[PDB]
Amino acid sequence: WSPYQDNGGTTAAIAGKDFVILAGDTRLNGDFCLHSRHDQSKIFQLTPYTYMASNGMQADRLQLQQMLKYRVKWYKYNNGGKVPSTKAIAQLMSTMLYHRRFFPYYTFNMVVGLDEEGHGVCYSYDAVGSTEPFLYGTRGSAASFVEPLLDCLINRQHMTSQAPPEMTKEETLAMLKNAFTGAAERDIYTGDSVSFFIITKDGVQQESFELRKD
Amino acid sequence: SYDRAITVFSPDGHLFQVEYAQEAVKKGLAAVGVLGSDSVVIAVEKKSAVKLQDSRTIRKIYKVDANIYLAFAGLSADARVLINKAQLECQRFSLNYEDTMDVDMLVRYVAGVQQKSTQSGGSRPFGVATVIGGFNEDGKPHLWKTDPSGMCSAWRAVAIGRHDQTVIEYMEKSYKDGMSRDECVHFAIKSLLEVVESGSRNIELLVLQYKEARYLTEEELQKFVVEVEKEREEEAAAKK
Amino acid sequence: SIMAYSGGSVMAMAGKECFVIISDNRLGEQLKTISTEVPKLHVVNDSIVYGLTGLRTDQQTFANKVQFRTEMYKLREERDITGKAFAAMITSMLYEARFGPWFVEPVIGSIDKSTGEVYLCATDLIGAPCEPEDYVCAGTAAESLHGMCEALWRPGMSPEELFEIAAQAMLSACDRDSLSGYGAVAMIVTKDKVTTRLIKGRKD
Amino acid sequence: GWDRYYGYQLYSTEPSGDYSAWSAYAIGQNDQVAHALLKKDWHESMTLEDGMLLALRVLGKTMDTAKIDLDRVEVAVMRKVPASNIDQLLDPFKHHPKTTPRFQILTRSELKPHAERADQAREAEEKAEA
Amino acid sequence: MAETAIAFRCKDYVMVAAAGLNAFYYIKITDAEDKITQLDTHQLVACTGENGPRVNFTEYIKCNLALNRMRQHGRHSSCESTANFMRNCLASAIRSREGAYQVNCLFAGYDTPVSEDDDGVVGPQLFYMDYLGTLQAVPYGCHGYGACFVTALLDRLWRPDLSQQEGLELMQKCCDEVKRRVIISNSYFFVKAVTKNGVEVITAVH
Amino acid sequence: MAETAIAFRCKDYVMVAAAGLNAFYYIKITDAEDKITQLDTHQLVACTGENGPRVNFTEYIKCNLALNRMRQHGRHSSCESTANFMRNCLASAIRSREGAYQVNCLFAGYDTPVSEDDDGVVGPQLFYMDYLGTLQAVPYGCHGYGACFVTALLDRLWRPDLSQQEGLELMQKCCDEVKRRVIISNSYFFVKAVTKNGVEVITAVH
Amino acid sequence: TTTLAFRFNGGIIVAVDSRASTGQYIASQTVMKVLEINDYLLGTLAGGAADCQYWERVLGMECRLWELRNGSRITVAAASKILANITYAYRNHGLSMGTMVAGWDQFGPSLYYVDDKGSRVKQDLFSVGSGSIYAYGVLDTGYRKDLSVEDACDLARRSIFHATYRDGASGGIVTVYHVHEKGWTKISRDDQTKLYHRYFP
Amino acid sequence: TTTLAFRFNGGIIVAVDSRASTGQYIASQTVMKVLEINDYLLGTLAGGAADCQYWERVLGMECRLWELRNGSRITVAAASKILANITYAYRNHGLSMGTMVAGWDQFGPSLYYVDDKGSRVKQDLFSVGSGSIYAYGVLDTGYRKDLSVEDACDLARRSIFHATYRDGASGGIVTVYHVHEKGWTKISRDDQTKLYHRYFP
Ligand SMILES: Cc1nc(C)c(C(=O)Nc2ccc(F)c(-c3nc4ncc(-c5ncccc5C)cn4n3)c2)o1
Ligand SMILES: Cc1nc(C)c(C(=O)Nc2ccc(F)c(-c3nc4ncc(-c5ncccc5C)cn4n3)c2)o1
Ligand SMILES: *[B]([O])([O])[C]([C][C]([C])[C])[N]C(=O)[C]([C]C1=[C][C]=[C][C]=[C]1)[N]C(=O)C1=[C]N=[C][C]=N1
Ligand SMILES: *[B]([O])([O])[C]([C][C]([C])[C])[N]C(=O)[C]([C]C1=[C][C]=[C][C]=[C]1)[N]C(=O)C1=[C]N=[C][C]=N1
Repeated sequence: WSPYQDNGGTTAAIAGKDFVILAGDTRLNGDFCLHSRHDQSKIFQLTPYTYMASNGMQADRLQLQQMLKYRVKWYKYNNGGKVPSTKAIAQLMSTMLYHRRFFPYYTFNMVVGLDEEGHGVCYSYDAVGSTEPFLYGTRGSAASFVEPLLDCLINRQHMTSQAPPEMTKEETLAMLKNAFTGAAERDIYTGDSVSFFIITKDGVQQESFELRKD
Repeated sequence: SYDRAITVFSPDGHLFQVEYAQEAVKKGLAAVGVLGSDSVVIAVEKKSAVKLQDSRTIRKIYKVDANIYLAFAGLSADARVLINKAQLECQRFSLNYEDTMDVDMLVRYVAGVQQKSTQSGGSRPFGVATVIGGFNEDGKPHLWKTDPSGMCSAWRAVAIGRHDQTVIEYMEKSYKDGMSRDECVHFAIKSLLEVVESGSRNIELLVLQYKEARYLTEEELQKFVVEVEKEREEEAAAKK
Repeated sequence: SIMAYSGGSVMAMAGKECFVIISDNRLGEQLKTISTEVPKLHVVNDSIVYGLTGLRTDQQTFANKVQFRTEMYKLREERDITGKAFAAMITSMLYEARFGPWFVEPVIGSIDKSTGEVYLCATDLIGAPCEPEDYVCAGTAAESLHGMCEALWRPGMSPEELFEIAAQAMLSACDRDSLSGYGAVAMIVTKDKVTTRLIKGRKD
Repeated sequence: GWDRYYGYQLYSTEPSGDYSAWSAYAIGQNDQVAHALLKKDWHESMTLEDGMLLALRVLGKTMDTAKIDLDRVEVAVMRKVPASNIDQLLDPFKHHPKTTPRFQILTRSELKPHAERADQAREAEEKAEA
Repeated sequence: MAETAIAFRCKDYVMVAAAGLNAFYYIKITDAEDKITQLDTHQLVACTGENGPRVNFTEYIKCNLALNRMRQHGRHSSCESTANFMRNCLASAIRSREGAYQVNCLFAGYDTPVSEDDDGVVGPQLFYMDYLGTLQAVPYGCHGYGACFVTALLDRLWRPDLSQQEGLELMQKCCDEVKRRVIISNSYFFVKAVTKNGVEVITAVH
Repeated sequence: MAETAIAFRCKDYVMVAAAGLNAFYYIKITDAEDKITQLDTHQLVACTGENGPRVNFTEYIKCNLALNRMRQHGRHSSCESTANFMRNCLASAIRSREGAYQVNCLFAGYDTPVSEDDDGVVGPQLFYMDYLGTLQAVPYGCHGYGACFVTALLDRLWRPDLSQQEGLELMQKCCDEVKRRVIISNSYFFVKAVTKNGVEVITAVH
Repeated sequence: TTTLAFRFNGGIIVAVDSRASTGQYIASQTVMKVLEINDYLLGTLAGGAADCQYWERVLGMECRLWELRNGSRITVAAASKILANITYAYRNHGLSMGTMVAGWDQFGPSLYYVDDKGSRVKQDLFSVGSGSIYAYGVLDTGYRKDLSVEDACDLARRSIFHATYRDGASGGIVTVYHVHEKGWTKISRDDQTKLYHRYFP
Repeated sequence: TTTLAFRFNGGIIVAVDSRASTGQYIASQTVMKVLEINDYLLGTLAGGAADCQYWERVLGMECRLWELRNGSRITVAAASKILANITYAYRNHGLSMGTMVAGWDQFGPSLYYVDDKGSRVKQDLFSVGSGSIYAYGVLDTGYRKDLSVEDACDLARRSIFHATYRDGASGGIVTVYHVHEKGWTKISRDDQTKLYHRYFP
């Protein structure tokens, strides 16, 4: 018996000027079977402006989502109802991944939220909490498909051409569908349906999208 | 274990076990220290010339650090336990920080131990008051004073022990700021023989300089007492 | 192995009204000589002399705990420790640390001052008591000493002729062992006197 | 006891944690009396036979007894004897000192030559009283 | 073991020498790092090993000798009392949680009479030690890779009646042999000496 | 790997340098052993490795170049034909009974026109090799522990138009860096050079 | 990682890359490998990414608590001894971190170096990381104590570059700092690919 | 086993011990560490006792068959190359032997050394075995090329002795040979215990 197990799936996020698009496919799978196709336990809401979006092991995912859930509640009780920012949550994430360094979580995390200025910033983590603010991020089994793809079309590097204007919410969303329709073709542990979260200052809207079932 | 609350409050907001620990210091031997420009002197009472005491001369002012020395007043058994906590703290400091300990750091530790015994179960306060003097790594002479309540404060001329207020109100109207070395030893003698009897074998004075500490012997102390004894005759002649 | 790290062999024989004890002079680290003038014997009183072999770090640490316990025995009980009480004392010390065991093998020789009975004892590293009436031996050359001591011993020996057998048994066994040698230091002891002799050996 | 740091030492111990070094001291009944009698005659360059005769003579003063009795007096001396248990052969690189200190307690055969010198010294200061 | 320590005692001095090399698996960090820690005014120790346990063992030994001089009114303890305090820290660490100190050291000192009643040792002291807790008083001791080159050199040339200059040119032969056969580049050797007037840092032999 | 080989080619010469250290696990056997084998009058190879396979590989290569000059009437083959014959012996030995050669080598040479119909290479040749059978023509190649110290040194200072003296003082900087950072004592470096007049043993840089 | 730093007549210059690779995959390219401890200290990063960012944030907490209690700045001889006692305490716990501290205390400059095993050394010239062996040969050739401020910034920026060019675990954006008596200033911040067409046009 | 041989102005002096130990038990004390190959060559033995005595008996057969076919003596450069090609052929077969060949051919002397892995080196000064590291430091201190015949016999007998005194795997009876132009002569054969009361009376 081994107490670690990879449950597939991928999560990707692209942050804009006053928004973040956050996505993650709904597909749970085990040893060689397919457990489910409708797991919503991959992206978790902490505050109305900051989400966490983790994947890897499904059992240690649900435990990390709850300990993150109540450290926000002790923050809210001890500060007079003040909701924590993205920078406060993502440093809370970076410490708790190191407090369990010798029996760690088999999760790979992304804290996704808005700034105090309103701009969206995504963070990424290893298994022990190496953080960095960055404009996008892709974790999971299909990370090596999508993270070079997001390098080629967001940074606009190695292309002798002038810069396009700033990406809207719609042109970011239609871009991010081209990655999950690309990861459903070439990765066997990825893709039944991907759920898009659009975090704006006037609440969050939620969409769904269909991928290949095989 | 036994941890019943001993140091409690009075119906007038006083701590009885602290006010009664200060009374044990007011019967202790008087110790006077003044602050100069390049030197620190501290003089203690050194109970008597017992003639039965050992010919090996016993120091009253104890060494705590290389540059920080300490003199106390109160119960001599409580003060020995207090200093072996402070002598253990200097070797905790230069094992975790690779530095010589400042004078203001050691006094905040000893005052932290005095206050910690005033808020424990089964513990009475320490019945000692200390005068701590020493230099930093950059010169800067210092002189400190802790009470049994645990309050640290740095002074320009300090006196503890029996007749606490008697010396301090005397040497706040005769203190000259920025003395030399020979003026400090002369000023510590004339403040200490105000309280102790006129004997010459019951003063133990010490001069602190930078990386050089010199205890005064028998015959060197005879030179400074006579210069004080001839001047206090002039001070009485100035009154009449 | 850890037991043959430092080198050194200690043995003892029993005579009529006397016993001998003899160690070598070598200290080492598995092939190389660290010192050439180091005995392994220890004397606690005028009746008991014991020798330690094994790991030299444990040869000094255990002998400090023995001297801590032998001198505390003389303060509590107003008397010198006897041979049967000393051998049963450090038998118990090697059994308390049975899972973290000391790497010593004490070779105890003792005698009664008033009666004249010799008492030999050689425990293992885990404290196994064993009292032969003829001889005891421990160390790296211990397998060579059971041949030398058993083919040369007889029960009725004088103190002068028991030394001659124990000395030729130590040296002939250390000429076949490459972790023991460099002379030998012996100690014959009767009811009346203690004589300590240093013996010529090969400097190889 | 003797150490190599300051030689022969003598200490008191109070039931409060306080101690003090001394050259002569008294604890028990009439310790305030026996301090003054030791203060009247103690000098630096004093031998052990002059110190043991000082020790027995002040002991008879407090319990007001001429002809000091040996059944009611216990003595013990702390001096250095020549070292006998030196074993240079099993310790080749260890140095042994020449003389070692030995705490001992005198018997009745050892204290009778010293108790008959303290009453005579009391008798020597008795013929010159009037 | 890559760095050697060489020490020999004579009639009125103890020479020590320790190569000041510090490396990172093949990369020379330093060439002049002092590895002979001055414990007391008449005592020093030449520890070898990696730089992790070597500082943390010597600072624990040095601050406890100084603490035992604070609590004992500035009375300097003997060299055997310091050496037996050292191997107590080696022997209690091989049976502990944190593990054994990987330090090999040579203790050196000179015994002076602290008072007129002291009739102890007058001569010099030199103690071989180990990482396990072995302690041995020895005429000369050596650690490192080049130890076996120079221990048999001191079998040939060491004499108990060597002078300050004759033992100074012996240590120069001790340093030139390690430069000749050992593949590890030991170029600067930090020669110090303990005499009746304290320690002294010899500039000539390097 | 304990011994370094440094080689760089320029407009009309190829410098080589190989430390002449031979050791037995920490004991310096030699300090002057020639490790740059003169294969032909215009070709040489600077092999590194232990002394077992290093002689037996170079003697097999050298005696077969000489045999191919016996059977072909003294006609000297090109430097690429020798280098491709060498890596055939490395690559066929990693899949054999006796095992792989543990030799790392730098081939060097100068191409001269053997007749009037030869219109091949005129310039110098320098080939990096490996123990597996990797072959790469390179502007400068380095082996050993100190290779990474000096390959980034030649990233800084090497120029294609260096002269005989300017590349001679560059190789002196190459030898002084290995003495400065590598713990392995490389003191004598055997600098040779291949020019249009054959090989030459440079005495100055050591 | 190819962090280096050296000490000269005029202060201390710290120079890093910005690349974090988890083997043969490059995780990131904008990693800050200098955690400024406060406005007069610096700390560097090599080895494990989480082991460095945790304990130099612990080190930045013990330096701030020093100034609150004692009212004065912490020295660098006390700052590394905090980091070395932490590191030696966890030497059997498999940590991987190699960090330099650099700062201007009241005794001038000092450039220390702490292992993951409790070592602390005091020199004027270091280069740490997997590609540091490339950064020594170009730095030891051109180092001298009395360099100017501009030439030592040029020697540091050029010595990072020749190791980023050769090591697979090094590269990105070369960041050069300068520790003078008033604190530290970020000198330059430039890409390694842009820096290739300056040094070899 | 401690075994050395050196080259000087006057020939080659070979000096050995005579001890064979199986770990901590000493098997024998009269082992001839020098196998004379013929009346102008020598060969020493170190490492495995059977691996040396076999292949230096094979080497003594290939040197005798050389003289039968070619009518002349074999050189030392051909004699070691026979032993080195044998040794390199069995480098994966776990052999343990380290041997020096020494002799006077028509080109003066030459002193070689063959591993168990196929190496062959040409120097003037060797010391092989487990206790060789003790025999270097007393020999490198007192070696020079123009020693006399008696002093170089004294330096070899004294350098073996300080290795037998310190190493547990070396000892016995120090055997000193001398290779001059007419062949070899057994100089001395003396016990190590008798040799202690000569050098330290
Ligand atoms: C004074 C001094 N002189 C030198 C030469 C040094 C030094 O090098 N000290 C040092 C200490 C601890 C470390 F942990 C490291 C260190 N740095 C690294 N950088 C990158 C990778 C790595 N990265 C990606 C993939 C794979 C690997 C192996 C690994 N390490 N390990 C370096 O110190
Ligand atoms: C040019 C040169 N420089 C040096 C320093 C050498 C050298 O040392 N070459 C060498 C080669 C092959 C060997 F096999 C040996 C060799 N000698 C030995 N003697 C004794 C024991 C032994 N004995 C008893 C018990 C246990 C052991 C391990 C083992 N060995 N192994 C030595 O060559
Ligand atoms: B430098 O290259 O060492 C750099 C270190 C810096 C960010 C503190 N990063 C890395 O290369 C390390 C390599 C490594 C060393 C030791 C163990 C494991 C990895 N990479 C990371 O730590 C890493 C891995 N994945 C994500 C983020 N960081
Ligand atoms: B000397 O110690 O190297 C000696 C030289 C030999 C020519 C007599 N060798 C031995 O003593 C070896 C030691 C050894 C080395 C390597 C592997 C195993 C053993 N011993 C023997 O070969 C041996 C075994 N049994 C009897 C006699 N000799």
